[PDB]
Amino acid sequence: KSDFKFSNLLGTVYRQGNITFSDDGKQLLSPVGNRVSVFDLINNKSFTFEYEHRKNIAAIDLNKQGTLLISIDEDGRAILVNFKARNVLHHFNFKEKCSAVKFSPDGRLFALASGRFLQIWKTPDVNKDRQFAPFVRHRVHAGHFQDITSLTWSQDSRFILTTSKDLSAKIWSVDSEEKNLAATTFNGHRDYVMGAFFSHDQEKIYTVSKDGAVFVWEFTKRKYSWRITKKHFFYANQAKVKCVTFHPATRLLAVGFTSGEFRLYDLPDFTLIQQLSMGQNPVNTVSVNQTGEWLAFGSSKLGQLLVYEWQSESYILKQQGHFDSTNSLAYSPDGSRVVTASEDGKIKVWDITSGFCLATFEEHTSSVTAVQFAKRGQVMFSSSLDGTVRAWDLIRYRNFRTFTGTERIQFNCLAVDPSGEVVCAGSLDNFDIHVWSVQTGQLLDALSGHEGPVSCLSFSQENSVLASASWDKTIRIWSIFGRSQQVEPIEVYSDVLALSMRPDGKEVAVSTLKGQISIFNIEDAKQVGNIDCRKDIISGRFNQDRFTAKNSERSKFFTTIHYSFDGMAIVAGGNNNSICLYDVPNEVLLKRFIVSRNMALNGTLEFLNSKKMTEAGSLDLIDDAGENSDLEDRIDNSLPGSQRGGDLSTRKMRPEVRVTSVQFSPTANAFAAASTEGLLIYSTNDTILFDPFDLDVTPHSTVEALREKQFLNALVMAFRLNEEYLINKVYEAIPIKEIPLVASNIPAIYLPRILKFIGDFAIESQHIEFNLIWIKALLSASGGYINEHKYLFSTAMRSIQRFIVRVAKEVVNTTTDNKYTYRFLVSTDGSM
Amino acid sequence: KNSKIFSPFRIIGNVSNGVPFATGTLGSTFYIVTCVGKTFQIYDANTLHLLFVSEKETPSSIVALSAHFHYVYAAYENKVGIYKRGIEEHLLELETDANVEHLCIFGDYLCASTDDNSIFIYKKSDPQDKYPSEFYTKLTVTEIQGGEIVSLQHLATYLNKLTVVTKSNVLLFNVRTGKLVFTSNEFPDQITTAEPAPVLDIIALGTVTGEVIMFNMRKGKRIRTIKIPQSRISSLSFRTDGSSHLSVGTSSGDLIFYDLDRRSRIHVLKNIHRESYGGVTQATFLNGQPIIVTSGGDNSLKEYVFDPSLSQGSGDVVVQPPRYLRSRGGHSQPPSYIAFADSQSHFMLSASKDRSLWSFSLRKDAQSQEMSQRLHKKQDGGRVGGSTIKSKFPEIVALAIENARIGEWENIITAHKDEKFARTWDMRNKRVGRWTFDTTDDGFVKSVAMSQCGNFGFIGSSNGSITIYNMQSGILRKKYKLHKRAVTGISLDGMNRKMVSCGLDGIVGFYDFNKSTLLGKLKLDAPITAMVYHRSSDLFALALDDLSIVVIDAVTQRVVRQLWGHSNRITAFDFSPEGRWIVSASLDSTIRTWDLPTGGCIDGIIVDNVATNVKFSPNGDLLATTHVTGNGICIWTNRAQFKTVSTRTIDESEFIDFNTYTSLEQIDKELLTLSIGPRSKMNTLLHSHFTKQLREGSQSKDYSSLLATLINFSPAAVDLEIRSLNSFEPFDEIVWFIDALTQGLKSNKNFELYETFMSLLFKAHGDVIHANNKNQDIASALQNWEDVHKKEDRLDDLVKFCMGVAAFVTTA
RNA sequence: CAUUGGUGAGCAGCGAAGGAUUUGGUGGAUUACUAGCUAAUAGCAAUCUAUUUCAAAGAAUUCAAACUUGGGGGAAUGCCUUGUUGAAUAUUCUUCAAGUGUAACCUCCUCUCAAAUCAG
Repeated sequence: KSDFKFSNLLGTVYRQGNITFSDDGKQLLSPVGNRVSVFDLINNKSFTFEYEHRKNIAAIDLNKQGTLLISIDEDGRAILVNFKARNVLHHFNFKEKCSAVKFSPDGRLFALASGRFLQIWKTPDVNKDRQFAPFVRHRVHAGHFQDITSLTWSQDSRFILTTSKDLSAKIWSVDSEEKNLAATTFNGHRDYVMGAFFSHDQEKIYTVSKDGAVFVWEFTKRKYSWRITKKHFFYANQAKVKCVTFHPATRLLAVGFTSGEFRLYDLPDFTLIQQLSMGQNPVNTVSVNQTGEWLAFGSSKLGQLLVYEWQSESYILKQQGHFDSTNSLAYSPDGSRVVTASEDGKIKVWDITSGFCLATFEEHTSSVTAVQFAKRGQVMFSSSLDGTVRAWDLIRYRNFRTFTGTERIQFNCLAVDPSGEVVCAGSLDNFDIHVWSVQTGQLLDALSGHEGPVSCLSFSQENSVLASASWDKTIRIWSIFGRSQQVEPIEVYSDVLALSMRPDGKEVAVSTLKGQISIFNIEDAKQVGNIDCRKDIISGRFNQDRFTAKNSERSKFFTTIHYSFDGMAIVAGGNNNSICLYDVPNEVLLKRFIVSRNMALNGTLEFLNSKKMTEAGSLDLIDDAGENSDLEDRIDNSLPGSQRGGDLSTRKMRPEVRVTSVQFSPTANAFAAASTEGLLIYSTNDTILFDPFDLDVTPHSTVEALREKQFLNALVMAFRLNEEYLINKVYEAIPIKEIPLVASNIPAIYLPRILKFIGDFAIESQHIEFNLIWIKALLSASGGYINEHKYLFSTAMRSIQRFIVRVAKEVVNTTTDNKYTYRFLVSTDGSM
Repeated sequence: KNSKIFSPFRIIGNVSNGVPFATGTLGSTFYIVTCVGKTFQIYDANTLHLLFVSEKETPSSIVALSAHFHYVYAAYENKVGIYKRGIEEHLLELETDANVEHLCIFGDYLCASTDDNSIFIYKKSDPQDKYPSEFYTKLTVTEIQGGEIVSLQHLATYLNKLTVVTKSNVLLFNVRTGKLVFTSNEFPDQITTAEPAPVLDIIALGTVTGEVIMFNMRKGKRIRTIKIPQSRISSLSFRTDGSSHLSVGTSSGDLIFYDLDRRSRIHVLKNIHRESYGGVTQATFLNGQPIIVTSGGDNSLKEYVFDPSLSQGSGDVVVQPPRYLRSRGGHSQPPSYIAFADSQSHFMLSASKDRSLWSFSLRKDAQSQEMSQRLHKKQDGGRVGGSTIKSKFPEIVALAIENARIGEWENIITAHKDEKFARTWDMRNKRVGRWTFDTTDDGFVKSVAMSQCGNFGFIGSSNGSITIYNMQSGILRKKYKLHKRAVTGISLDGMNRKMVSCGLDGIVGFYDFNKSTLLGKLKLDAPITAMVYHRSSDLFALALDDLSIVVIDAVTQRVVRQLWGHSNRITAFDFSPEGRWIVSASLDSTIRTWDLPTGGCIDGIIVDNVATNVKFSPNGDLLATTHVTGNGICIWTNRAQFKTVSTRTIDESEFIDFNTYTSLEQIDKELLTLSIGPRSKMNTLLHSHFTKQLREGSQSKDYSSLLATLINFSPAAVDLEIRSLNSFEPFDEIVWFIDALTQGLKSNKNFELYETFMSLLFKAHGDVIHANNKNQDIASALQNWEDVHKKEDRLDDLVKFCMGVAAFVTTA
């Protein structure tokens, strides 16, 4: 009820770095602002890892088999992640800016393109325990003149070639005794060689440069070595390459041009399959599978991802998020639905497990600000600075009726009665609470009495009276029913905003400018008690701040407050790095949460590093966009004083760490907050962290573990084999004294398998008590996994309660029958 | 001895130990290789950043350290490690059982001496090769040649000449041949330290007297001498920077600096290293730089520089004294109490009998910084009480820290030795803060903990009073009196509502914190030595003198679990991050690990050392032990966060072909089982040689023969078998068959069937027993039926429980 | 009288071989530690020079190439474009016009404000 852990980050589908699929084409790895998201395409689910990076990610790969994940910052922070286990194994620091990490197809060793250096390291072992210094640098190849921009292995591990912004594209081996076999360099291009490749046969070499050129290198005659047999030019006129991949087993080039165009070729032939305009915005990364039938693009001009097939004209996902523009967030009464609004207008509909915008609504023209659900999560509304509140349903996914005012006025916040007629909106301009009927587009009442803006509004779940927040430091509670049209002010003394009611509707959380949240009675007028937030808020000092965070007034209030589903807790969130969980009656915060730990995010750090405070100025506040190799990144369009305006590049600043919208789940007390980075999910759904067991097996290994007394691990080694002789060996082998010791430590992966094995075998078995202890220990062990996914165990549990009643409770009814006949026949008397 | 849940990662918090460290160069720059027991460390000299650690703990402690350019040569017991980058590339195990004393590197050779007064020679397999792997020979020093081998050095421009110095004299060898090319005469003092020289031919020797001898070999003569009054020399070094300067390191901690041209000492440093821990253990000028790196046995490694000379006209005469430069220190004594400071497992507080805190950083070994003990100028104005010879704070027995309001006031409370109060410290300012918190009943502070709101520190006296001081102004709030013995562990709940305390009276007191009432008072058996609380899950654990940790629920106001199982005084113990486990360590050299939902010791680590403090990280990753010897903090990776391990009760015992399997009939005798085959027999039955065999089982008063064919009797024939029971007066075959059934349920197999036979008795002779109710013969056997019968409600307690849980879990 | 003002005397009071203040310099952290240099599989680090050089590999928009300009005018003189003229050998160059042609080249704007003062 207190312990909330990070579960999943949603959206902002690409910022910076390399995109990769796994061994299988299911798992797609993308960078987020500092995290890695994994999108599984067929089993449509999304995931983002529990950790974050310290700067923006500029390099990424995963293992051959999907065991290790390497994320590397812009600076060269490297993070070793147990990819199957989602836990961080090692933080190494590469001291140079690297651009490419690629594992071996062997999986034995990976390599790194940092500067003009190639660093080739051995892989750390996953089944081995975590060590202090796991990484062993095998070799370092520094035969390059400028920064090495692209890098590949062969399909054998024994050949690696890298390419730089220097003209060179150079092959070596892993091992130096394989140096003499092939160790040479390629030149003769015009420009940045942006990608050089082996073919699927290791005899043809493809080298692609920025100018639009490919050479077909081949170890051929006029001993004799390595001529160009042909060149290939796509003849892009002013456009030039940004990114290039090559799928070798089908001989396919994916190109990304500066003009947002992209081409496909068949490389011994060099024949144009199709040209797609991905957009105005260039492909910043291309990717193929080992199957080579999906392609993955990312535009870091927009922040979009695109999985599209080359052979069939068909996308998989065309996802386009919006940074700094996650305005509203909305839990449904159902715990399966989530609504995110935006300043661009898009209002997306997410599942919490499968993190996909299932729906969107791109019909608002301006910023959408406040969204509440009503009537069992059927209808869902959207007040806007677009001058309207547009209604939305979750069955037809359509606009119902765009409630309008007179003078086309923007609307600050939205409140919906559960009785689905009454929708109130407060305005940032007009400061009159407009009440719309849902059935009639006319306004029901123009509630007047706000001097300065109406900040926020909510109704009770109980009496459905509304509480609006002035900027005149004064709550106005309106009771519009019983034909009174009656009002009451509550004077606060400092400037309130972000109002939030208890579900009982007799107490209200208020956030003043002091940070002090107050709780107000509604059946009476006085203040109940007030909890302080100006002390326990993590605020950040910007690099351009000229005052320390201890006496900074940047973010020590709260831009959103929410009551818990008992009404006994509150999660509040503001323009800070800090999200807070106060207890309502005990009146002291339970836990304080970071939203994001990113140096490029501005107000993350409490204390700035004094090595960056130079003579006159920061060390980072110097304009470094003027040194980019590309003209477009050297172009500055930043208008000076734009605060949360349209695009990212036009702040002329780092993005502030701010969290706009905060809500609780009804069911499992999970709270989600749409941040600057995107929607974050904290939950109490603990042990959804997926945990592989006993990773590489014989039947002898589990049976030797029976001889080795390693009985839970022997059960795992049996259940990976799935032969019922072994399961009845290992099942009756463990003693009773460690049955609940075993069953609480069973993963959820074999949970329907073990529940079905118990549910089937125990029906015909004499070990009724022994099976019964297993079902007791399992249902007391991990019944919560059957609380969430009921249809997952529905076949197994059916057999289980077949065994409980027909097989076991028949024996019990026999027992109680003979018992009660004993009690009668020994407690009563005779005759004669 | 091996752990399954945790594993050793490194011993955090150590810089050196006193073993003479080695210096090396990469190109222009310098690295330093020091020893910590069985694990060596490498440093840049220009920042004292940690560069490498050993890939393995060595099986015995490293005795010697030498270092060439990329290869660091460690020397433990019989074997010598050739390490590149802290990784064992080549172990050279010497062909004695004598212990390796000293070591040196020159040419294509390696030379290492043992304590059998014999040096071993190890050639490179080629000059093309880089590390020496070929075993050349063993030469020795017999007691006409020299004494006990103090050092092996190679003075430069000496072709294959090995300079072996003893307590007596100096020898020179051709290690290609193996011939003693020269023996020096005895110096009359006991030679203790050698050092080569940037001049030719000279070896400097610092003896057991305060005497340093410059000694030639081309002369064979002791060219100059240098005296020291009443100090035992430990290290010698030469400043090769550009003025001829000599470094004399005592074992009294003092460092003496000479200029041999002016024939004068320059400055003597006093007490740069602790005298009791070996004095100055090794000091060495970095070659061609005015920087001397000193290393003490107080887990400390300092740097000093000569400033360039102020005299423009002179230079060499006017010398600035050496000046403090960067240093990595550790706890000189072993650490008494540790804790995990932050939430993200970045910092650990470690307090020792060195009388100091240290704020170690498990992220980066250089952010590890010693805390200040500098009092704020007292807010009253009247002056404070203490000696003007300001001593360190007395060593600490308890620690307390909450990072809720960090850096707005103090948030570290430390219970010093034999002080009536306990000081407060800012974690952020790395310095003891303004308030000190008293007992106000004139007893010692014996346990402290702080409020999670960061506003209260709780202080438990040796006379029982618990004071609640405020972290705002240092003011007290309430002084609770429950215990008349000592308090020994305090806590608050995570909501700051209900506070617990454990005492040396055997009382755990439940008080409210918002309210002021004593809510509950649980009396445990032995007095209660410590208290650990889990804020996320509202439990609290305690060690008592009954060698066993009781975990007490704070809601249900009673014991939830007690782990018996230890063998001695339980030193430290800790919950998990999530309350699933408790790590305990006791004086029994065991560190056991407990799964509290069940309550079984699921692994215990046997250690060579006694583990004093264990500390589970708030993150689910790290376990910190501190031992009784050893000054660092053993960090342990938690494998459960990575894959898993087994959870068995296996501690006290230490401390196929046909791919098919027939079922076991009965696993243990205590469990109940049914009849092999059809379950439908109950549904059938419920919807003479026989009586002779029943008699022959009755005369045994064991009826195990009857039950066999009783299962195997055809179900319709039993409808005449029980309907002929021969009992009108004696009721024998009634009592014979009923006791046959009760002996049938005794082995618990075919449990349902004897119930069916009992109900078939009621179908057959319920009137024959009923009209003769009160008869003490059949009533005895039915009393025996109830006594055997009353255990098996445990499956009715299983079936109803498991059924309701199944329905409740499917529906909700 | 409150001084709740400090000076000023003092005293109770605190109080271990001083107390209080102010500042210079330097070091340590202020992101999570795998060593320096080079031509880099290796050599160096007292040195790469009297093997560093031969060798191979290595040349498209047949000239795509201001993605970049404060806004108006014009744009004489330049340039661009085609129209058009001559010369040389299928192309440059001489000559010439038409261009609400033009980041060359000419001007107008991109200063005068409920800021304050001042007579009425």
